[PDB]
Amino acid sequence: SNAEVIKELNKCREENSMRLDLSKRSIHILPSSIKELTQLTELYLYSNKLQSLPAEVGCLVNLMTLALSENSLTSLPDSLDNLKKLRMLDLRHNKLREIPSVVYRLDSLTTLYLRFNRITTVEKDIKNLSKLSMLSIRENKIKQLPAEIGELCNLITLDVAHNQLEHLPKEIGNCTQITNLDLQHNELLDLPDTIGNLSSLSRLGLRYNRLSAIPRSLAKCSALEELNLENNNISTLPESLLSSLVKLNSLTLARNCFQLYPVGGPSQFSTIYSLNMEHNRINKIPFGIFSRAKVLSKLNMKDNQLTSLPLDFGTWTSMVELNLATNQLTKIPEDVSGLVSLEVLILSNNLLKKLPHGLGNLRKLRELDLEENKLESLPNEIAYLKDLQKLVLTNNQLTTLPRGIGHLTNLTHLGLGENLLTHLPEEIGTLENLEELYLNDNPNLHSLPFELALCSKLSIMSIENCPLSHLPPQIVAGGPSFIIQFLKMQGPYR
Repeated sequence: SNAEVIKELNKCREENSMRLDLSKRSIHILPSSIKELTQLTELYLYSNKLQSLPAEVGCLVNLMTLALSENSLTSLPDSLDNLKKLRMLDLRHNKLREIPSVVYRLDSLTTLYLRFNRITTVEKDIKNLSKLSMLSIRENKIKQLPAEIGELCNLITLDVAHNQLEHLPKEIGNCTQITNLDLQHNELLDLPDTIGNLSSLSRLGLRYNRLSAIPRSLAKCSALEELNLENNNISTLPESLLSSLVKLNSLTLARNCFQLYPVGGPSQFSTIYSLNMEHNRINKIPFGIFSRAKVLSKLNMKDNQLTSLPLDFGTWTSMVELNLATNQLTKIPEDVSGLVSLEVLILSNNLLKKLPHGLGNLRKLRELDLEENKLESLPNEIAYLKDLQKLVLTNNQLTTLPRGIGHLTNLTHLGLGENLLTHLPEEIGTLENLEELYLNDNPNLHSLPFELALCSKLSIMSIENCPLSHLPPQIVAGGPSFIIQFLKMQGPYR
C-alpha cells in the first residue's frame, strides 16, 4: 500500500541508506517524495506495476543503478538527464516501443538491458553511449542496426537475439573487445567480412538465421569455444575455418544443406567433444576424418543420406554416443567390433536386415535402438552385451529371438512391438533385471512362456493386438497383470 511504501521511504532517509529496494510490491504509482532521497546510489523498482517513472527520479543525481525490469513503462522522463553518474539501467520486460530519447543522453552508461520490449529502431544517437560494455536488446523488433554501432568501441557483450536483422553493419568490426555476440533467431542473410576483426570473440550466436555462407575471416576468431550454425542455408565452410578454431569444444551443423563434410580433412576435428550434423543431406563420411579426433565422443548424423559407412568405421575407438538414425544403411560392417568405448548406438529408421556378429564385442554398450528397420533375426553374439540396459527392436520383421537373449544380465527395457514373433524364448526368464517388455502388435504371438514369471521386476508389459489364443481368453481380457499372474500360479516356478 501507499503507507508501507512511505514507511520504507521514511526508513531509507532515516538510515541515510544508499540503497532503496521497492521491488515486488505491486506499486502502480511511486510517490514524488522519493526526490528527497538524494543520497541514493542504487534504486530497485523491478517487478511492480509502474506505468511511468515520476519526473522526480531526476533529483536522485547520485544514482549509479536504476533497476526497472518487469514494469509497464512506455517512456522515461527527460529529467533523467540529471543522472550524470548512472552506470546501469535495467529496462527489460517493459512496454517500450522505442528507446526513450533521454536514454540516448545518458552517456555515463556502461550497462543497458532492454530484453523483451517492442523496440523497432536503434537510432544513430546510440553512438553517444560510448561507455557501454553490455548492451542487450534481445527479443525486440529491430530490423537494422545503424553504422554508429561501430562507435561503441567498449562493447564486451552485444545481445540482439530474437530480432528481425537481415544484415549486420560492417562497422561492427570496430567493436574489437566483444567476446559475446548473440545474433541467434534473426533473419540474417549474411555476415560482414569485418567479423574477423572480433579477435576476442568466444561466443557467437548464429543459429536460426537465413545464412548461406560463413566469412572466411571468422577463422581469425580463434577464441571461439562453440560454433552452432543450426537452422540456416549453409552447405560448406570456408577454407581452414575449423582447424583455426583451436579452442572449439563443439560443432553444430544441424538443419542445414550440407551434402558432404566440410573440406579440410582430419585437422578440423582435433579439438571438439561433440559433432552434430543431423538433418542435412550428407551422402558420405570421408575415410580418415576422425583420425585426429582424440576427444570427439558424440557424433550425431541422424537424418542424412548415408548408404554405407567408411572402411575405417572400426577405428572410431573414442566414440561413446553415435546416432545414425534416419539414413539408408543396409548393413553394419563386422568392424563395428572396434567400437569398444561405445555406450549409445542409435540406428532407428534405416534398412537393416541383419546385424553382424561383431556387434557382440561392444562391451560398454548400454543403449541399442534399432526401431523401424527390416530385421529378420538377431545374431547369437548379442548375448555378450552384458552392459546393455535398453534394447529397442520396435517395428521390424523378427520371428524368433536367439536363446542367448537371456544372457543380457543388465537388460531393463526390451521393445519388441510391431514384429512377427511366433514366441518368446524360455530364456527370457534369466533376464533378472527386466522392467519393461513391449509385445504389442505381434499378430502371430499366440502364447507366452511360463518362465516370464521369473522376471521379478517386470512392471510394464504391453500386449495390445496380440492374439494370445493359447492362453485362457478371459485371462487376456484381464490385461497384462492378469496374464503374468496366471503364468506365475499355473507355472512350476513358485
